[PDB]
Amino acid sequence: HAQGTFTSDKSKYLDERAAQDFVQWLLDGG
Amino acid sequence: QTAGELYQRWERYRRECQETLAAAACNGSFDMYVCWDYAAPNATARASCPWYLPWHHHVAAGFVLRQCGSDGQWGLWRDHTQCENPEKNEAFLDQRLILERLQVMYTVGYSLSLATLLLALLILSLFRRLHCTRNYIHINLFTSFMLRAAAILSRDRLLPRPGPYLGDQALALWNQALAACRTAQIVTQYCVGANYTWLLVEGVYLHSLLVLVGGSEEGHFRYYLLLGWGAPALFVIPWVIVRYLYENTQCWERNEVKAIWWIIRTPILMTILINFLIFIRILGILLSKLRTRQMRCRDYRLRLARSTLFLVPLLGVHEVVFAPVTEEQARGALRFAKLGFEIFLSSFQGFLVSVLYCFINKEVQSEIRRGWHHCRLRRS
Amino acid sequence: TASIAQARKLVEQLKMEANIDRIKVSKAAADLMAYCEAHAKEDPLLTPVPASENPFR
Amino acid sequence: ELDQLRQEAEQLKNQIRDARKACADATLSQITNNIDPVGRIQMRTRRTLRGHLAKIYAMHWGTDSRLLVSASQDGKLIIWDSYTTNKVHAIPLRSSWVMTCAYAPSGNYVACGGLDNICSIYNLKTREGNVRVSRELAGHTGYLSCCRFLDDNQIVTSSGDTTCALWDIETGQQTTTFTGHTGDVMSLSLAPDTRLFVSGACDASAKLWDVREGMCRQTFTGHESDINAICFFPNGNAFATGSDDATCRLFDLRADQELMTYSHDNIICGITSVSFSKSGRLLLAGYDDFNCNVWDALKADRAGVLAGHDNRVSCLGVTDDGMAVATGSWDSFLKIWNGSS
Amino acid sequence: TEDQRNEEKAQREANKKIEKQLQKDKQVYRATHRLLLLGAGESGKNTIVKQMSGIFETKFQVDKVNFHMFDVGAQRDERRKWIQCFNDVTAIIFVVASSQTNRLQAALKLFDSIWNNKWLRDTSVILFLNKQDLLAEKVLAGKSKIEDYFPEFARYTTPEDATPEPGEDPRVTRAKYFIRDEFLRISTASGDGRHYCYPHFTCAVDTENIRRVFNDCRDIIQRMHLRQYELL
Amino acid sequence: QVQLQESGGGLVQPGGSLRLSCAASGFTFSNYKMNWVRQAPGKGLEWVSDISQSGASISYTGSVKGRFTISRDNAKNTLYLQMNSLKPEDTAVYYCARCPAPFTRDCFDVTSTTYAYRGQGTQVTVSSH
Ligand SMILES: CC(C)CCC[C@@H](C)[C@H]1CC[C@H]2[C@@H]3CC=C4C[C@@H](O)CC[C@]4(C)[C@H]3CC[C@]12C
Ligand SMILES: CC(C)CCC[C@@H](C)[C@H]1CC[C@H]2[C@@H]3CC=C4C[C@@H](O)CC[C@]4(C)[C@H]3CC[C@]12C
Ligand SMILES: CC(C)CCC[C@@H](C)[C@H]1CC[C@H]2[C@@H]3CC=C4C[C@@H](O)CC[C@]4(C)[C@H]3CC[C@]12C
Ligand SMILES: CC(C)CCC[C@@H](C)[C@H]1CC[C@H]2[C@@H]3CC=C4C[C@@H](O)CC[C@]4(C)[C@H]3CC[C@]12C
Ligand SMILES: CC(C)CCC[C@@H](C)[C@H]1CC[C@H]2[C@@H]3CC=C4C[C@@H](O)CC[C@]4(C)[C@H]3CC[C@]12C
Ligand SMILES: CC(C)CCC[C@@H](C)[C@H]1CC[C@H]2[C@@H]3CC=C4C[C@@H](O)CC[C@]4(C)[C@H]3CC[C@]12C
Ligand SMILES: CC(C)CCC[C@@H](C)[C@H]1CC[C@H]2[C@@H]3CC=C4C[C@@H](O)CC[C@]4(C)[C@H]3CC[C@]12C
Ligand SMILES: *C(=O)CC[C@H](N)C(=O)O
Repeated sequence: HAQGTFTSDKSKYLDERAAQDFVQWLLDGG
Repeated sequence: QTAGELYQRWERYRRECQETLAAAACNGSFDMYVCWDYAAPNATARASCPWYLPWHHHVAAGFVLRQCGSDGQWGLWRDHTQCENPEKNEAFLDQRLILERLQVMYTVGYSLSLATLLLALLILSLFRRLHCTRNYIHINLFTSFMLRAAAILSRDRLLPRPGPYLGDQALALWNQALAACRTAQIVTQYCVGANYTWLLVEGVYLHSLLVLVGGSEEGHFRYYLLLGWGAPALFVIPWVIVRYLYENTQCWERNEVKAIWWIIRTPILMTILINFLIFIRILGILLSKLRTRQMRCRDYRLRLARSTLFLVPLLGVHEVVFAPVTEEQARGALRFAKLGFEIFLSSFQGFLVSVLYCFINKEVQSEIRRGWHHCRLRRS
Repeated sequence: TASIAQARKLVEQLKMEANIDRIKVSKAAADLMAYCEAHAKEDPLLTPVPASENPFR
Repeated sequence: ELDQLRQEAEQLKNQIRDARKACADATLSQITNNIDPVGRIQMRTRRTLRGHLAKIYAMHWGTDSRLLVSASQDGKLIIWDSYTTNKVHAIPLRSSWVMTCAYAPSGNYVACGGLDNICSIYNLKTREGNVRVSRELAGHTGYLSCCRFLDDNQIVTSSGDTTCALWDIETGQQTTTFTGHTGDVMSLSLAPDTRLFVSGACDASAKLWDVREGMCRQTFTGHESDINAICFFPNGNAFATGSDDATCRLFDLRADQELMTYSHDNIICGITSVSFSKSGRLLLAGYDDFNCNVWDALKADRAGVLAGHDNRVSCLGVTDDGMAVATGSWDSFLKIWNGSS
Repeated sequence: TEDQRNEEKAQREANKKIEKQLQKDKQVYRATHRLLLLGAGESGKNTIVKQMSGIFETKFQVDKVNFHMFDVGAQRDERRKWIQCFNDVTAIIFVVASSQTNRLQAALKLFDSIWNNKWLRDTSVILFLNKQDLLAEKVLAGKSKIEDYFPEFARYTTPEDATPEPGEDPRVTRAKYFIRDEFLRISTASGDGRHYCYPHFTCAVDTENIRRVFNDCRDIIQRMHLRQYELL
Repeated sequence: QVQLQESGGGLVQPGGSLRLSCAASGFTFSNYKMNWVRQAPGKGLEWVSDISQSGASISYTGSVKGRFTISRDNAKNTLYLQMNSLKPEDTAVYYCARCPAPFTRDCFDVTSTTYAYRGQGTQVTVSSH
């Protein structure tokens, strides 16, 4: 089923971009 | 591998670094990224990659470099290349642009399909001349597409959006949002199963009308209805039991374990394959009877192409085309573009089926024209 | 033959149908008008029955 | 031999035409110009009967205006209750094709007839509660088209062999026969006093038959095509005929010529069933083009329309008290219509 | 009133029993196919009656498929009124012989009158042409019985898509497919009717006739369902 | 009353010429497809030729195809048949017949024994002597 794979990919992408933005902010510091 | 687990692991690592500095040259500290121990002067101190990173299994041998000078002060520069995600983030931004555009696209498509299926269902229900078994299974198919649209919209709306902008720690667990997400996910999977199962039911019913010798279809109509609603429960309920017992997440949308997703993809692809075989046999019978008449050389091929375009959205033949594609090929960038066309076809399939079976149909136009003629005769 | 017998039967039938008493059109038409005018009130289709007395309502 | 008989027949027909021209005193429309018109008649469907599978060919009301018998081509004869839409009786038929049905004025007997050339009379006096063939009647060679009860012992029957018959139900033989037609005798209508009756046939002429004497008194030749239906005006003095040329014609017995022609330019389809109202002011004609029309019998204007059938209207019937109008069509539905105010 | 309630309850019970009987008869009525065996006259249709009152009924089942075939017996020759009662049959089996007054032309006019009827537009006609051996003996005799009656037979060639039976005079085959093309021209010239014609050449004694009727009725039913599903 | 009156015929020579008229009274002439029936001495009825309402659809029996000429006149209310180059096998009784239903293409029982709308007919003898 295509759309479930789509939603799973979007959720994984959101988790990954939240992780990258969190690591970026931590590197920035302050 | 969620965001709330990331905040919890970061808070646990911060508490561990605070306890390490309380239990404990360049004075090591917590600079919000990794915990630095006491460092000897004039040395390139190395820290391990911290365990709260989601990709720590791949960078477990990496080291963060930082220079400690001879005066006891930390250096300004810091090297963190060995803990970096190798995949470039700008392509992820293009992916987010693609995902947002396609999601607005199928949102508008599901809204238009929902309105058109509402109108078609009201037209079929209202008129008393059109109460036929064929129109009964069209009503069941339209109801299943309508429940599909409603379930997907509810699942999309009730899903909790990530919160990176918040920054500060928040209660990731919700006693309402997560339960609504699980309920909408179960209803969405049941409606997808009902959609494909009623496509199978209508394919088997047309196969029974064409091929079988003349046995009465009134007696075993209940079997078609029972198969149509029984099969989604049949493969959804063990999926719910496996998602409860083995792999439980905040929502059941992420397919971390593929084996739980094979029992969803198997009764759908089996259904699509059986509908494709019935599609082949119906086209063979129709080609034989249409070739038998032989009006003109261009007209029979033109009517065959017209009937093929008429019959492909009925049985899900385009879903065959996306069936061979492996996960290895899916990892390729081209699949992101391919998903847009596939979701476009799937989302507008309900609209095309509704329009073809309501507006295009001559009998429905006749009935509506007669009813409008009676209304204009009553008004005038 | 049968044809001459059929023709004689037709001639005898026309002789039977010819010597009949005939009334003028206006008198019988006025009688039909009088019947329609006299029985106009009792007719349920010409004069519609109220909903209480109507069994189909 | 043939020449003198044909010339004598032509002279007698010219004498009858000259007598009809001389007796033409006035015109019915010219003296009914000073009549208030009926106006628009809007009738609504009160009940809808859905028991038959095959097309419904004929119906007949009861004398209590309560029960109605309907015949279908699948071999089913259903006695309906008109108020509660309940099927009082369902009767299987020996012959699949039925072209006529009738209900006795006493209420005990129900007749049917079709292509089997046999009129089957069923009795409802059975103590078991099951219907049975009370008597079959087989004396016609052509197909059976119309039958109506005089009483429990006699029945007038129309067939397609250019003959009509009066049968004694007790003995089972024809009491008398009527031989005056050159075409298929489509329908008959009994007078209210049951002294005379009329027969409409495919020879574009209607006959006034006498029961006791056995010969036809009056012959009416005013139609162009086959006459399908016939019915009496409620006094017994006039009668209306519908034909395949999309024209109804109201004939008079004492004037011995046609009174009125009901025709419209846009209507080109045939006529299947005509029937008057209780008073006789409204003529209810079931046409072939999927609807019925309510004509004013005095003004010759379409007072109403009854477009409620998907398929052509086969039969039409009016109750004796005039309360409701039931139309049976070939879409396996019975529509009961009544006026509202 | 308790008496009205008791009478209404008994009437509802009788209505439920009659509805159960009608639902038991509905599958029996809708499963069974109906055939009208109609012939122009002395065509040997009694052979079809033996192999395959006013009306005669023949009951035969093939592969648990029930057929009622109705032969018109003692009826008047004026056909224009009762034939409408055969609008709802599954097929009209029109059987005429290819071999006093000319019979082929009256057969063509009768087939044209059946075909161009507005109520018979839905009903399809299966065509049978009997007496092929008598037609073959008539052609081999040398007497002109189709050039005199039909002038188009002189300027006529045998069709290429036609499959001739081996062991026959090609003049006999030419006359057979000439009559077949006459019936196809009469059936084709209308066009507006939603029905199809099935020509079949049959000898005096044949076995395959029931199989041909079964295949043609299955074709009519499948074309009707494809027409209802708008594929045709 | 629907009546049809035939006129013309009699004794003719083989290969000669003849004209037949059919007067129609009692109906609207322009709305009915009409046709011709012949009866040979010692034979039954058979169809000859027809004409539609407007006069476009014209068909013949193939034994006389190309030899006869049918023509209707709605204003003068008369059907006409022109017959030239006759044969001795064409001696018959001729019947001007009308199809029973208006506004239809089909004619069911024109060639029937006791059809009620055909005319009385005329005698044509094409004997050589
Ligand atoms: C009948 C069907 C074919 C109509 C389809 C209309 C589609 C093609 C149109 C209508 C609405 C449009 C969207 C409207 C708004 C946005 C937000 C913008 O930031 C990106 C483009 C995007 C996402 C558009 C993409 C194209 C779009 C989805
Ligand atoms: C979320 C899921 C469980 C909702 C399921 C709703 C089901 C139980 C309801 C909704 C639509 C309903 C159908 C609506 C229309 C018809 C056609 C009628 O002639 C037979 C009943 C039938 C077939 C109904 C059966 C029950 C039905 C299928
Ligand atoms: C017609 C609609 C309302 C039917 C919805 C069925 C809902 C109410 C039922 C069916 C399956 C059930 C779920 C089964 C499993 C779980 C996992 C458990 O850890 C939390 C409760 C939860 C999430 C249940 C909540 C209620 C639930 C979602
Ligand atoms: C939950 C899913 C897997 C249930 C699927 C049920 C399938 C496998 C069953 C149910 C109805 C069955 C069909 C019923 C009738 C016919 C017609 C026969 O001439 C060929 C087999 C065929 C086509 C059957 C094939 C198998 C079938 C399609
Ligand atoms: C009983 C009904 C629900 C059908 C159930 C089908 C199940 C039992 C079958 C169909 C698809 C199969 C899966 C197909 C592919 C794989 C990947 C392989 O590397 C491990 C086994 C695994 C994961 C299979 C496990 C068993 C499986 C899930
Ligand atoms: C598959 C969908 C998406 C596109 C369909 C393309 C059409 C035009 C092509 C591709 C597959 C082809 C069919 C393949 C198999 C058969 C069975 C054979 O006995 C008759 C021809 C027939 C029926 C072909 C007709 C034309 C066809 C249907
Ligand atoms: C993006 C939109 C435009 C896609 C629309 C696809 C459908 C609805 C369109 C595309 C092809 C169209 C068909 C093209 C040709 C014909 C033949 C004509 O005699 C009847 C209409 C009919 C059958 C059209 C119906 C509507 C149709 C099927
Ligand atoms: C996914 O990121 C969805 C966000 C978007 N605003 C929407 O469609 O709701």
